[PDB]
Amino acid sequence: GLFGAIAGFIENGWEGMIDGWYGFRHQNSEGTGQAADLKSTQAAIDQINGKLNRVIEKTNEKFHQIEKEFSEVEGRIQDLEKYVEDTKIDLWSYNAELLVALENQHTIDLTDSEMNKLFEKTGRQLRENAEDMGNGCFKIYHKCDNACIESIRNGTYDHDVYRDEALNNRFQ
Amino acid sequence: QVQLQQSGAEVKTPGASVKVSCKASGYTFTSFGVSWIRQAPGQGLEWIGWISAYNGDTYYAQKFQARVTMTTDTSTTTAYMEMRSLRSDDTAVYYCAREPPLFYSSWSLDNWGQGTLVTVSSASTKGPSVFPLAPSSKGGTAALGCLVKDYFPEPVTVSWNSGALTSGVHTFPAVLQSSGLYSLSSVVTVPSSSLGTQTYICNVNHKPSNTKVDKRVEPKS
Amino acid sequence: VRGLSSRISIYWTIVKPGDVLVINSNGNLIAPRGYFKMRTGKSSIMRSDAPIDT
Repeated sequence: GLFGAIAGFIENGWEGMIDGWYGFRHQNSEGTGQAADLKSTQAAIDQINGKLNRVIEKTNEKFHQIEKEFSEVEGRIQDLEKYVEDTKIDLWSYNAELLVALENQHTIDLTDSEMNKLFEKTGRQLRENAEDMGNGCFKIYHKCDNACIESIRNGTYDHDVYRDEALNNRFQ
Repeated sequence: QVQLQQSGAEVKTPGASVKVSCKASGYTFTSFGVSWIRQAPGQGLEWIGWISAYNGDTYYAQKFQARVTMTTDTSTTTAYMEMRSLRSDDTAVYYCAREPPLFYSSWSLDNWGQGTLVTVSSASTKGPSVFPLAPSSKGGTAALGCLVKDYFPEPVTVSWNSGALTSGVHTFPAVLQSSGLYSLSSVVTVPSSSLGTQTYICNVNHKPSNTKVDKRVEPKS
Repeated sequence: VRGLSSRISIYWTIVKPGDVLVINSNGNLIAPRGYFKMRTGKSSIMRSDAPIDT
């Protein structure tokens, strides 16, 4: 992608996350777990849906049509009819091909973006109590039980509480 | 189509062992876990345990901690559940259901195997005896049937006129007698008039005992 | 064709409101019995052998 997160520094996807597009896996004293993140999953979904509807909306062509097939050779007028229709068809084919390409490149870049944003957000929350391992995982330098992990996932995590423990653990 | 395919029904005597199999297909097998859950006849669901086909982690309900071990085989994409030192109350249907690859994850048991019935009994195999339930009216609607008694293990098939008779028929769930053998009755409601003309034959098929029997019902005055 | 070497040439004429139709012939006329009402709209024709369904 453009942000190099998905198929980026994030090694691979989790096929076992059936409840969302993005999420957290964690490891702590209690065990390990995997949970989806609704807010970003829905961000991406909403965008892609909006896009989809923009593409399939009111795209139908309605007006009276000339004769597009001919039994007997004629001359000028028919040569012209055919030419008009061929030109039309080529232009529309091109429009379609281009549309699909731009759209798809964008869809990929945008999803990449969402992943990366969720990541930067998490990090900013963790403040100085964690380090960025580089694979999309954070090392948390204090004991963090399940409640605390959830507190990070739901945005209420208060770093000042664990700051001393964490710093102490990082720098010695 | 994310199918979990479970092994055949088992019949074991107390003290024995059983190992049940689940063959998963339609998804990447090592991306998920598998969780075992049993249900005794006419009872609720009880969670036996969980295992990760991903990291090999294991979580057992305290109850089955001792007697049960869960395994997985990645090359066959297959999960196994082994229970040792069987008692008779272990009789139940055992289900294998797909779960998250890590334990403290956020969804649950999204796909279920068909389940496999494990019966723990000291009773040796036996075919059913079939007796008639004969109609008599005090010109109306009358009832008749078949008593299929003392067989083992379940199941039993029952049909009427080799399938030609359906409407008005009721085959009751088997009941388990003190002896350790099952019994059940099949019953039909038919017009009393057709009693004297048409023939009624009940076809009982007990697969495990290799028994197929046909009986008929007449009043006998 | 159809057992005859003699034919008919067909012609049409549109008459607008406030205009008159005039017909003059010394022979060889297949005359109109009246007219067809002209409508403006979305109607058209199509060549197909596809069966029609409900």
